[PDB]
Amino acid sequence: NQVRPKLPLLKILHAAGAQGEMFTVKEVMHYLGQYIMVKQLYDAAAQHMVYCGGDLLGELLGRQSFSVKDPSPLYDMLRKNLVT
Amino acid sequence: TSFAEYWNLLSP
Repeated sequence: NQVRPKLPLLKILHAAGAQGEMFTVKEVMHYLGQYIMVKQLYDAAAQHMVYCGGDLLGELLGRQSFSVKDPSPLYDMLRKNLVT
Repeated sequence: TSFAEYWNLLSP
C-alpha cells in the first residue's frame, strides 16, 4: 500500500531524488534517510545525531537537531505528514 | 553504528 506525503515532507523527499507523489512507507523512509545522508546532516562521530539546523527538515520538525535513538518527534512529524 | 544502521531500526 502507498501513502501520500503532505507538501512540506514531499519537498524533502523530492530533494533526495524521489519522484512522484505516492510511496510506500518504506520508500518514504528510504528517501528521508537519503536526504539526511546526502546532505551530510548526521554527526560522523555520533551517527544517531542529526543536525538539520534551519533546512527544510529542521523547519518541518521545529528543531535544529534530533536523535534517531529518540524517534518520537520523527514519528509525530511522519503522522502529521503522511496521508494513509 | 552508522547512521544507516540507526535509521533502519525506525518502524513508523
